[PDB]
Amino acid sequence: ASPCQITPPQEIKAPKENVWYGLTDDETADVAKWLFGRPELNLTTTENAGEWDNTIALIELHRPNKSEAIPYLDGAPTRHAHVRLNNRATTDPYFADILVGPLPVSNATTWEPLEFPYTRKTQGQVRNVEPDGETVYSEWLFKISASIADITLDLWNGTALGLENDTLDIWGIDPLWQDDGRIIRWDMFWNMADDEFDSETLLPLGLYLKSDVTGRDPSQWKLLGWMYNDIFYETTEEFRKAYWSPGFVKLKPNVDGAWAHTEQRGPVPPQDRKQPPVMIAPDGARYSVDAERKYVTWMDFSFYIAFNRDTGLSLFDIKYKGQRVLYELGLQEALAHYAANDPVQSSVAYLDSYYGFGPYAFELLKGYDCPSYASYLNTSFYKDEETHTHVDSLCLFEFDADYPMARHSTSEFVSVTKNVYFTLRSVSTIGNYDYMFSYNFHMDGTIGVEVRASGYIQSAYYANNQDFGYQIHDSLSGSMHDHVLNFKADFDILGPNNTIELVSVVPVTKQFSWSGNKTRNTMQLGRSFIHSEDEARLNWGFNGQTQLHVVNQDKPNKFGEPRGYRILPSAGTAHLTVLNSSNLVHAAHWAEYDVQVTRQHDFEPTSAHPYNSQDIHNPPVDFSTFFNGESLNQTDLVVWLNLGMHHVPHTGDLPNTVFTTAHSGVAFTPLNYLPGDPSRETVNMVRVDYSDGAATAVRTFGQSNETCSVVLQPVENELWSYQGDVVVRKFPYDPNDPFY
Amino acid sequence: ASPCQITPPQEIKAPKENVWYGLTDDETADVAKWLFGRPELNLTTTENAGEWDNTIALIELHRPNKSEAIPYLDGAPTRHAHVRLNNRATTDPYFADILVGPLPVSNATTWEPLEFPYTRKTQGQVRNVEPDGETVYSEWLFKISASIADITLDLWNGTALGLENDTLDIWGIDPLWQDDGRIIRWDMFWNMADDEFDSETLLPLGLYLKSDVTGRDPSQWKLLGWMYNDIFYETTEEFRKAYWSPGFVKLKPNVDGAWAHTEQRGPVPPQDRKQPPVMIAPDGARYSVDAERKYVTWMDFSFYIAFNRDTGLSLFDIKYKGQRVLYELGLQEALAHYAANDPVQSSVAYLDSYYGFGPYAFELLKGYDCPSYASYLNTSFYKDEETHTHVDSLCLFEFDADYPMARHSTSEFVSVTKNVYFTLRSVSTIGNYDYMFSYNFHMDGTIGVEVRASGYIQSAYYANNQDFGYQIHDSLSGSMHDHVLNFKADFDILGPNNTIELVSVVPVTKQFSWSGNKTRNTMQLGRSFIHSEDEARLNWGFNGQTQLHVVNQDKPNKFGEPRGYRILPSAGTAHLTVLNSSNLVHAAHWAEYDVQVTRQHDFEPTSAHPYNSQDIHNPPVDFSTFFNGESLNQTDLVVWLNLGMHHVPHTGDLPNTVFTTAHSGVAFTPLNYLPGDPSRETVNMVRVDYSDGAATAVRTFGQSNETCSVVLQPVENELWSYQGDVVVRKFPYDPNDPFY
Ligand SMILES: *[C@@H]1O[C@H](CO)[C@@H](O[C@@H]2O[C@H](CO)[C@@H](O[C@@H]3O[C@H](CO)[C@@H](O)[C@H](O[C@H]4O[C@H](CO)[C@@H](O)[C@H](O)[C@@H]4O)[C@@H]3O)[C@H](O)[C@H]2NC(C)=O)[C@H](O)[C@H]1NC(C)=O
Ligand SMILES: *[C@@H]1O[C@H](CO)[C@@H](O[C@@H]2O[C@H](CO)[C@@H](O[C@@H]3O[C@H](CO)[C@@H](O)[C@H](O[C@H]4O[C@H](CO)[C@@H](O)[C@H](O)[C@@H]4O)[C@@H]3O)[C@H](O)[C@H]2NC(C)=O)[C@H](O)[C@H]1NC(C)=O
Ligand SMILES: *[C@@H]1O[C@H](CO)[C@@H](O[C@@H]2O[C@H](CO)[C@@H](O)[C@H](O)[C@H]2NC(C)=O)[C@H](O)[C@H]1NC(C)=O
Ligand SMILES: *[C@@H]1O[C@H](CO)[C@@H](O[C@@H]2O[C@H](CO)[C@@H](O)[C@H](O)[C@H]2NC(C)=O)[C@H](O)[C@H]1NC(C)=O
Ligand SMILES: *[C@@H]1O[C@H](CO)[C@@H](O)[C@H](O)[C@H]1NC(C)=O
Ligand SMILES: *[C@@H]1O[C@H](CO)[C@@H](O)[C@H](O)[C@H]1NC(C)=O
Ligand SMILES: *[C@@H]1O[C@H](CO)[C@@H](O)[C@H](O)[C@H]1NC(C)=O
Ligand SMILES: *[C@@H]1O[C@H](CO)[C@@H](O)[C@H](O)[C@H]1NC(C)=O
Ligand SMILES: *[C@@H]1O[C@H](CO)[C@@H](O)[C@H](O)[C@H]1NC(C)=O
Ligand SMILES: *[C@@H]1O[C@H](CO)[C@@H](O)[C@H](O)[C@H]1NC(C)=O
Ligand SMILES: [Ca+2]
Ligand SMILES: [Ca+2]
Ligand SMILES: [Ca+2]
Ligand SMILES: [Ca+2]
Ligand SMILES: [Cu+2]
Ligand SMILES: [Cu+2]
Repeated sequence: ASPCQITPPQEIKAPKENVWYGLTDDETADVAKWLFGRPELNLTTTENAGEWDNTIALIELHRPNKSEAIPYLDGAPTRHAHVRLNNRATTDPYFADILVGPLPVSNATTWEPLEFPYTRKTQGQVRNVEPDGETVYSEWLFKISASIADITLDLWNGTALGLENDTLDIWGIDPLWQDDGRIIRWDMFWNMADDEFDSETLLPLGLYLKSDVTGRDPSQWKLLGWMYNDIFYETTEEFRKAYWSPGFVKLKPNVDGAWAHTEQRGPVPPQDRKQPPVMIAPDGARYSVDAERKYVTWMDFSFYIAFNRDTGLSLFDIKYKGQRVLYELGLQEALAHYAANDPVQSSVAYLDSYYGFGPYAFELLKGYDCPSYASYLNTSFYKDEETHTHVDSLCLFEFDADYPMARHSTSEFVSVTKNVYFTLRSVSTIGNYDYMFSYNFHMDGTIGVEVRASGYIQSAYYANNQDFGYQIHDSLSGSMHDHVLNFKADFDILGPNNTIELVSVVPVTKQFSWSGNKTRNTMQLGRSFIHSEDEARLNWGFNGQTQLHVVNQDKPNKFGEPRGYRILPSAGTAHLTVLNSSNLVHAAHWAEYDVQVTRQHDFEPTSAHPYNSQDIHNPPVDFSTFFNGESLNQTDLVVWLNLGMHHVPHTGDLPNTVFTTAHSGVAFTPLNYLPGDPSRETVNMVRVDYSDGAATAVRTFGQSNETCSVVLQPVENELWSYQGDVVVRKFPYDPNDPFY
Repeated sequence: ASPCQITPPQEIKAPKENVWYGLTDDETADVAKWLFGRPELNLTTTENAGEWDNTIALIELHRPNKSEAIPYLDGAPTRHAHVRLNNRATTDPYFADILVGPLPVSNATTWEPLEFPYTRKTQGQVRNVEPDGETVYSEWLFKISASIADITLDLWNGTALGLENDTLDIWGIDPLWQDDGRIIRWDMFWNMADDEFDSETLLPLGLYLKSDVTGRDPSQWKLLGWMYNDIFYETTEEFRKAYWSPGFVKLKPNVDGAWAHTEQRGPVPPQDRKQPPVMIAPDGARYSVDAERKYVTWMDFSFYIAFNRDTGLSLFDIKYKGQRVLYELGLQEALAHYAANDPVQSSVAYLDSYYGFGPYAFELLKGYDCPSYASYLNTSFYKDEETHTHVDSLCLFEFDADYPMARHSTSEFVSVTKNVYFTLRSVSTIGNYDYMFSYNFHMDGTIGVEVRASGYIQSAYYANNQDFGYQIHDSLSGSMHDHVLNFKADFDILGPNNTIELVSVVPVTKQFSWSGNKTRNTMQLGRSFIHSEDEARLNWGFNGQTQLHVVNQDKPNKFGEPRGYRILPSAGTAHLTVLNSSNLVHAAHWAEYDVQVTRQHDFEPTSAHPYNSQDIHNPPVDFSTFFNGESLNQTDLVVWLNLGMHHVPHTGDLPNTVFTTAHSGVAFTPLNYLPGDPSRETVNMVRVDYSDGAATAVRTFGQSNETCSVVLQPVENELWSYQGDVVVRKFPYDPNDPFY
């Protein structure tokens, strides 16, 4: 009864360097040092910086153009850094995208504006619409709040003044209102959560404050009004007189309590203290990894891992049976578009790459976020002249699905194939949201992209919000919002020259050669190719009647059928409900359809830019401008896919939303691509022949007949070795003294 | 290092008798004996019977009316048998639904026609449209085939004559054509599969034969024509002259080979011979079962299992936290509606309860169809005066999902809850189809109903079928078909008096009290109740914008919000594409919408009847007739749900369709039903607090801290104990001599 051998993944070396992953620590250090030695940039370190300096917002690898990468992979691009500067030594503060290279840093190294990969052509510059993060509080919000401190005490026994005794918090909208040169704020009071709980987004208080914060001089900012209980007041005097008048309606606060906390609560059900089932890996990891080149192979699949600050995880050069199917697959942006009868919730339209997925891709809880036997990679990100490493933030694992891949029974025999699949997973927790992203690979050739949501909802005050959600607590509205997450799928099916084919199942009344002048009500296939970008923005059909295929017309199979891959919403999807959003303007045009196809260009690498929110009337990347009538008939196309959900939170979203139901996914599956089903090549299948009450034969096809043992420790033990974020200072470069 | 204790499920006793499950062996024996002792019925045993006798098609428990069951459960119905007779001692053969009772069988026992639970009111009688199964071959098809034996030899080196040397097979349509009193057949030649392979449905040959088979006298049947390569011939002479003419196009057969077989084939991928991950249950089964009353409890859930010949598995009295949410949940019928440029495939519209799900609910392969630690129940069915028991054909198991239930991270702590859920599963294999049905229960209160499909597709000959599928092999078309499977969901939310509410997310341009004469492009909730059956047949909205809730308006929560359950297509769904199908006529009106709500009646227990196919112009149950303008405002309603798929098989459906992508599901989740998320009551969650590079606290909430060991045997060992179908003769009743 020998122990099972839980062997780690195989150590292999990727055939090519990983030209996408990111900067090495040294490179990032060299570039930082170089940038500070450029007096024209006149940069200050974060530690020394305040609100009126020039600082380094980001230093990362500039990803090479596909036209550079493909000849390196198929037949080594010079590395360059992408740098972002926050220039606040000015009354017109701005963000600046630049290129620093060539690397390694040398006398030959230069910098220049970067405007190639953006649709806005402004030398990589966009305004910084929130340059006074501190001053907006100390010289404005807190002063205004002190104007009504007596009122906030009477309403909720609280104050927000900027002191230790503060029991209230003030914040509002994203993006800020950007009508006609002006920059306008709508803010709300919130109750604070108890110490060591993250429940503030469940504690709105319902008093709103409109501010014109145009310019960086607080003596020129104006108080445009207040709102409470659906009544508007132009001035503070008018609100104060109304408040203390007899008959004034005072509404209750939301106060923190067990209801808003994630701890165990309520009756423990029968037998739940016993161990639930646990997935184990008797032979360990049945895949191969290059840890240095962040490269993975599993069965017939291989791919490279990439990771940035904006969108976190990304996959490159995804191949199947030695042949590329996707040059690039990755998150592009996440939208959280709200609506409400109040101005704060009405105005929220989060574009998460502003905050970044990479910085909040924290370490996973082993055994919970992924199975215990999963292999775990690191990810890092640059901020504040520091490299932050999130230890064990990616996970990789095989998983035996609760249902088999295939089967067939008869009166004489039964056969079944197991469904063993591979998953690459990341989880980013941006403030209150927990997005869990998963990339699946299956033995039938199916690639899956999924997202699930959990964490805290961004709540809304109950008062008069009947048309925009449910009341789910004493003074709480669940509110409403659309999640829309855009993914870039650069399919290069049997080469770059591809076409989108729509294969539709549609009703027809039809006559036939055997019908005899009679007709029959039946159905038919309707086939058409998307010819141009003019007709390339579409939605999933009524009754799922239209299938969408990415094919290569120049590589048909032996039956004249173009080889390709079907894209289907396996777990359901949804695009933005709001038409011509007032919040977004031009900032998220990708959110308007489920499936969008454009011709590939190296000057259109991403569907978004992190600071689209800074200038919604003229964003760096305006996705709309990608559509200029280019041909999509056997050219290099990119399929842009939205995963998404319509979320009207109910009482079951308290304390947190659950991953079971907050779910959205698409799947890429072979379509007339192979001679047959490739899952049949697995040994992990069986055929039992049977008669007269017993099995006569059991064919197991060369799979393991191993008998072995495992000792199961409680996974919670490993939780004690949770460390979190490992910081290394990069200027001055001090890699031997990490800290937290 | 003590071994893990894999304890079986707890033995409990259900609070009430299981009034739905089925007849006991003795009852079934007593009823058979009784029926044969009724000379008015003049019945012959199957062993003695041919085509011109009266036989017993079915003996089963007549399920009691809900009006009888509810007072027994909430405050014991007399048992009656439902019997079906195949009366073929007549030139107008017919099926007869009757009631035999009361039970136990005594002098008081009687029989009578049963027409209460059918919409057709014809004393439970419907014609038998296929009474001459044997004669249709020996006196017709084989004689006609011998007429062209020389041609079938030249075309495919084969013959169908009714001999041992037969290499071809002949069969065709379901239902048979039923225009204007006549009964018409369209049949096709098929190639036979090799010995011990089930691949015939992949081997069409493309020669078609139209026959008028009206009446039971073969000398009055007529040969209406032939079809081949899209050319029609009215007579055999005309076809024979055309065939042997110079220039006649002869098209190739589909012949069996590895391509059509399910055995392992192709390159075994890297590391696949190693053991894949395996789910184990360290503490065994964390649920409770009454084996005698077929009753299950898991955590906060409980339900009764029922099982019949027509639709197989069914659930009754599904309760949550001691309160009923569904009186009944179960498969009602499965449609397989095809289309093609040929008459056989054009005419196929299978209604599977004719064949029955219960007879083909074969024993599962342990470790493959379900996890190895699953508990396995039996199911049985009556046929041919015999009780057939399918050993270990139901399975029950917990499963730790590959993703957690909920999580939330901060810079100071992380918390996660596991997603451990319960599954009840059955698999029916009707001829070539393998339907795997699964009922899921989750710790958030979510109930899931799923189907996946695998097995062999019913193929189509390639010739001239371009508009109705792909060519996927040398002479093979994948064809096309809609799967539509109807489920009855009798929600009784906090009592029988319920209402359907549609909560929709829709765009609006809106003015506000804080807007200042400006409007904003936003979105809003749109709420409406379904008032009547006139407006109760609907489809899932555009962009998933409309949520469907089953609520009780008379039991609102403390915030005025009606308590209920959301129904959502979690895994995607689809209804029948074909409008006013010529194949179906009135036989499957439930297939026409995704979601259909009717008022509950005991005289409408099922949406279908097995022999709807026998009289498509006047079926026993015509679902359309359920809709007669009855109020659905706070009355007892039934939600009828379709799971389904549009399936245009491609090359990856060879040899079999795969469960990964052939998938469809709905989910019932609490909606403003509880004060909060009930998943938080589980101990199987964790919270890690962390700082300065280490975890300061790990709260595990009273879950298992067990360290134990398991020996893992290869599951294939248990496969040798596969026995299959255990038959016991019920007339003469001989329970001590079972056989196969
Ligand atoms: C190289 O970088 C340095 C900074 O790293 C930069 O010096 C900074 O210049 C900014 C102005 O661009 C200074 O900010 C001002 O400081 C003064 C005095 O302390 C304040 O009074 C100013 O605020 C008032 O006036 C503003 C309008 O002019 C209003 O908008 C504002 O609300 C106030 O009323 C303003 O904050 C900053 O202090 C210096 N820092 C240092 C260390 O000198 C320098 O100019 C750059 N070099 C070049 C060549 O550009
Ligand atoms: C009680 O049940 C028994 C059967 O269990 C029943 O006797 C059966 O009657 C049927 C007729 O209803 C008989 O079937 C016929 O048999 C004759 C002679 O063998 C055949 O020639 C007949 O077939 C020809 O004629 C038919 C039209 O009349 C044509 O449709 C057909 O194509 C043929 O040309 C026909 O098959 C059957 O043989 C008997 N069986 C026995 C054992 O007697 C009996 O009538 C029932 N009792 C009562 C009171 O109803
Ligand atoms: C769209 O792309 C396809 C490329 O396959 C073009 O069709 C091919 O055209 C060549 C001649 O240039 C033929 O020899 C091939 O047989 C064609 N293949 C198929 C499958 O049709 C097509 O012409 C292009 N459309 C336009 C408008 O240029
Ligand atoms: C539809 O059903 C609801 C049952 O709740 C009816 O509304 C209730 O009517 C009673 C009076 O009969 C009131 O006292 C309740 O307050 C009502 N409740 C709600 C939530 O409105 C309603 O009248 C019925 N509709 C019709 C047309 O009869
Ligand atoms: C905080 O202290 C200030 C100054 O004394 C006071 O005005 C305010 O009421 C205090 N806040 C609270 C919540 O008591
Ligand atoms: C992740 O980073 C930590 C801290 O730098 C390091 O100790 C560890 O080796 C890294 N993980 C791997 C797999 O190399
Ligand atoms: C969107 O709305 C704005 C103002 O509401 C209007 O000026 C503009 O024309 C609209 N855009 C479109 C594309 O309809
Ligand atoms: C079967 O035997 C018959 C009678 O001899 C003959 O006509 C026919 O050709 C045989 N079938 C085949 C497939 O050879
Ligand atoms: C299933 O039926 C078989 C054959 O009658 C019997 O031996 C076995 O005990 C049954 N299973 C259970 C769990 O009782
Ligand atoms: C369905 O079609 C038949 C014949 O094609 C026709 O007689 C009938 O009116 C149609 N029914 C409906 C509801 O349109
Ligand atoms: Ca373009
Ligand atoms: Ca491409
Ligand atoms: Ca009715
Ligand atoms: Ca009901
Ligand atoms: Cu949400
Ligand atoms: Cu199918």
